[PDB]
Amino acid sequence: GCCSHPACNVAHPEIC
Amino acid sequence: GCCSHPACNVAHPEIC
Amino acid sequence: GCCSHPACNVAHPEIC
Amino acid sequence: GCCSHPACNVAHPEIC
Amino acid sequence: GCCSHPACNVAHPEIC
Amino acid sequence: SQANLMRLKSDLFNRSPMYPGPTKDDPLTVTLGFTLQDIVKVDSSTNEVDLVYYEQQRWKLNSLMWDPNEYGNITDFRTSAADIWTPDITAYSSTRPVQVLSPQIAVVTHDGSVMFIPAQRLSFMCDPTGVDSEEGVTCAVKFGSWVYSGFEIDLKTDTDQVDLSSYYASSKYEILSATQTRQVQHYSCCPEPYIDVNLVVKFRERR
Amino acid sequence: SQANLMRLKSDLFNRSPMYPGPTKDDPLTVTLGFTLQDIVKVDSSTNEVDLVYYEQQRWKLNSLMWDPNEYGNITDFRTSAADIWTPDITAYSSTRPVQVLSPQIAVVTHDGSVMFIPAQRLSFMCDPTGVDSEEGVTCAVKFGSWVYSGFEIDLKTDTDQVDLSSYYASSKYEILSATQTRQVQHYSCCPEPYIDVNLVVKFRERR
Amino acid sequence: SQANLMRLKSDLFNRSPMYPGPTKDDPLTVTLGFTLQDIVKVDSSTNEVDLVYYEQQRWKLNSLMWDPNEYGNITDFRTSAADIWTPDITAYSSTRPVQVLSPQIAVVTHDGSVMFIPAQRLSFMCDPTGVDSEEGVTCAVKFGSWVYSGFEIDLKTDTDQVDLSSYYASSKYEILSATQTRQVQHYSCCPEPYIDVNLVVKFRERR
Amino acid sequence: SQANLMRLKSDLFNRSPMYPGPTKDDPLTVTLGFTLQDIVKVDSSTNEVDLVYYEQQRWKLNSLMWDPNEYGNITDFRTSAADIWTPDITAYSSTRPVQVLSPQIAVVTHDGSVMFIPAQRLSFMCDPTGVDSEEGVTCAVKFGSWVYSGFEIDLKTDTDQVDLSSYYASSKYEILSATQTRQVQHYSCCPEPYIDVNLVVKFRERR
Amino acid sequence: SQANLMRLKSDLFNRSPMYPGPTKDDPLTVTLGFTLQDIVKVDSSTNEVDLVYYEQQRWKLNSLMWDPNEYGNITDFRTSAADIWTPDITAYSSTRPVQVLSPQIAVVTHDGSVMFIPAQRLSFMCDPTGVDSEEGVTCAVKFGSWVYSGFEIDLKTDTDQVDLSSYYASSKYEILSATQTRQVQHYSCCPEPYIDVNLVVKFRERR
Repeated sequence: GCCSHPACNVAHPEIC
Repeated sequence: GCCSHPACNVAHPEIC
Repeated sequence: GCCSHPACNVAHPEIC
Repeated sequence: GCCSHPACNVAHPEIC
Repeated sequence: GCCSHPACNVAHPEIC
Repeated sequence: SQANLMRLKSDLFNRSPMYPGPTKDDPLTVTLGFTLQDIVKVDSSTNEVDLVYYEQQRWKLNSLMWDPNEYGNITDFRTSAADIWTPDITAYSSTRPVQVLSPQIAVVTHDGSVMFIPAQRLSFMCDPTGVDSEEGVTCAVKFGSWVYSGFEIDLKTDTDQVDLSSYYASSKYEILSATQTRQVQHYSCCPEPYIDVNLVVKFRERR
Repeated sequence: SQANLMRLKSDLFNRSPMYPGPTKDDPLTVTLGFTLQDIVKVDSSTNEVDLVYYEQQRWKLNSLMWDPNEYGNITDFRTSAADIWTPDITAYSSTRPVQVLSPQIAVVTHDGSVMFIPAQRLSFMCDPTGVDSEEGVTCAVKFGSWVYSGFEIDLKTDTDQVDLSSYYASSKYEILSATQTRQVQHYSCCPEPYIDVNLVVKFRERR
Repeated sequence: SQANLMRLKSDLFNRSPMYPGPTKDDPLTVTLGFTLQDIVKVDSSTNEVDLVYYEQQRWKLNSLMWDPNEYGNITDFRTSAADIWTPDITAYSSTRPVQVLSPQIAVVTHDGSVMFIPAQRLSFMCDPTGVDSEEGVTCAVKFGSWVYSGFEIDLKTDTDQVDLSSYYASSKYEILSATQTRQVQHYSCCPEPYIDVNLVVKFRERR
Repeated sequence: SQANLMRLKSDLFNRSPMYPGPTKDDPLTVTLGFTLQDIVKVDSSTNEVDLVYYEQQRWKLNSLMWDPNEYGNITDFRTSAADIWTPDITAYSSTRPVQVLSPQIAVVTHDGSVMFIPAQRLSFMCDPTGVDSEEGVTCAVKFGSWVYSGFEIDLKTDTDQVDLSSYYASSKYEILSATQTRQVQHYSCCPEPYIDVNLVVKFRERR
Repeated sequence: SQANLMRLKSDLFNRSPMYPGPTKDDPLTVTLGFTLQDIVKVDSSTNEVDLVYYEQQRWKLNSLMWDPNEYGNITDFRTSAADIWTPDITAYSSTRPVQVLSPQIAVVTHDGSVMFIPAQRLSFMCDPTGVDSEEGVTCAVKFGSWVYSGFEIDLKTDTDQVDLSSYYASSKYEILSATQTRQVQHYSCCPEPYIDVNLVVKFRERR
């Protein structure tokens, strides 16, 4: 559920 | 007349 | 129409 | 009665 | 207490 | 290749003065045009109407010219409108400062012409009584230079009719007519002409 | 050409530091004059009313002058108001900060005189109770300098009738009277005068 | 060491001026993904609705690549979006200037990627009469770049479904559909395409 | 003449690093006084009340002194408030950012004292229940420095009476009292005092 | 002697390029704290609640370390928060850009720790149905960094009891519980922890 988070998203391009 | 028009006023100090 | 699209408008002064 | 008016309020610290 | 006055909060990290 | 643009922008905006405006001896033609998107709000109680539109402006300056093969065959570029002089065409009957709704980027082409179409929201004087009918209401806004007469800025327009091809087909109003007409007036005292563009729209509520 | 204009603007502003305002050694005369376009809104619940007007302002500095025969026969030019000293005339009973509705551009003519007419919207304190009738209400706003006394900035008006030749026809109020009268004033303590132009408007709803 | 990061940042932004923007002999493509968070308010008397959302933007520049084994083995870093060029992706049917409700900090990785999730509140044009039902309303906003034809900036949506795994639980509107479709159109006059992501939201009053 | 004013303004501001704020070793006294003009709004649905007032501040910096005959017998001058340090005197119980209603200009005099009285509009916390009774209500708002204790910035009043000699006649609220009271607090933890001026006004609805 | 501070200040701000944020080779613990002041507005139309509060921030950088015996035995100073790096801690469900109600000035002390407590007005998402009940209603808003994860910014509270000692006595609302809860959370894909303070308020209309 990481792409719902502004800071997990911006650090993980491959998932999000 | 002229004094109610902004460009005409700043251009005519003698009238306005 | 093209000229209601802001990016086409700027690129085509002959049309818009 | 000056201090009610800004230009004199700053002109006259002794009074205001 | 002192940690709700803003100028006391910043001056006392050991408390606030 | 890509460095030529970076050099060109530096040649025109750092190593050259900014244009000081037109003079009587070197006047300037400015082209105005409107694209209406929505009549957003209509205040029965203060006589303000709110429009959302694109506002096209175009002018052409010799100081902005360049020869494309001295700059890698570049014919035009996009730059922020802050980097350049712009005309003072303003609404003579606004009641609030206009709000910008888009970037303000202009396209400069090598012959010296500039195109610029920001998205704006205007609030101006207009009595709307009679809009709940089928006769509707006019408002007018005159647009002209704030400081230059017609001997220094010639306000033209390519068309008398404001592009509605992108008006909001599901608005609380739609448009019965929409005109942008150049007008010249003189004054008894004075030789120089004064141009505005009268923007006029009749519209009624959706019945 | 416009190259001459660019050089004149450079000589005035670039190597000469800006006017630090008037002193009483070297005082200044500043003429005011309003051009009222609309009374946009009254709030019977807060006792404020909103005017859209034009503030014309004139003054003259020996530092903004030049000899035209040395700058290509240039009588005058137009420049951003930010490039010059502008006086601090202020509404003393404003309620919300004043909103600018026009560009702020001034005309400097070669004898050092300056004119400058921004469009503004002003909210000030006024009892509208009694704007449901005919004899109507009147209320007033004093404009004047914020840090300068009559020994520094001498305020003044040419006419004392507000220009109404462009008031909005379909405005929800309409004016009966509208005057801009200079007022001098002293304080028990203090020798220097204290000037203000008093703007007063009798108005009422349309019929 | 904390200082390799500093030197790397210094060598990139006190390197040369910014990327002058995409051209055609150097185009670039941009991905968007909205994650929607709240339909906060509707307005039936103006046909405006406000939503708050994350807007995801990603692109790639060669002006920004670096070799990690030169900078203390640094893969990526965070910087203020003011330090780099950003694309002009804007809503075409907005009603008011967009408000940003978060910082604007990008993550730039060593091969040159930028990722960027600002939180925004936006008001756009929408006919809500019909949300007190079980079907609700669709509303549409097209997002595209403001001066770059689909030639120079190719848009692109990773998934076609906006993220709602963070939408407000107790919002007064539940959301039914919410698509992110990529639309291309040409014009009778002209060769190049014009791209835009059309976000369409189906929603109803919560019952 | 203006020569000397220009050279003195250029003999205090460039050639001197701007002042870094007061410290425990070099403390600073700030005399503060209020001049109240309206109670524009009241809001019993949220208990904001809006005031319009003049906030007079005065302090004394030695980095601002000069010898009057070393500069043409110049006793004092006016300057934009951005050119000088100003104290962080602020309202402890505001509910909106303060709006500034006037210019922000200060007078600096040859001994080195600034005086600076800007006009503001403040939304702060107050329960108005009782405005219409014949007792009115009593609101208070505290004013102090935000980062400086009584050991760096001492607060002072030249009177406990708020200058009402300019309260708007036709206001919708009559003022019964208007107090401005220096108050010194200590805390269990800490030796240094914390100062503020309590601005409490009792007021009534117009009858 | 006041030059000792004027001098020390320049020695960390002008001299060295500022701190590019927490790496993960050099992480950073940031401590958060709230002084809740007033629940100002509640909106059932739209599910938005407005708080006014003080946000306490604290962190420690080696970059701002210094020893007092080189700088006049001085141990701490105040500067504009613009002069230093600041954490990007953000409300995750805000519906407006927050507004600042105070100066933004930080106190950095010689071990390189800085404290920073600005006053703010926040609008965020909450269903307030039942604030007339004495179960009241309950809102929560979560605060965390926007671009930094658990390995770059660790987020602490000195306590989970929100300070109410300055909560407005005569508010339109009672506070029944007000806590600030540190919460950590891991994801499916990912090693990083993502931390946030949960600010949870039970409140009701005043009995």
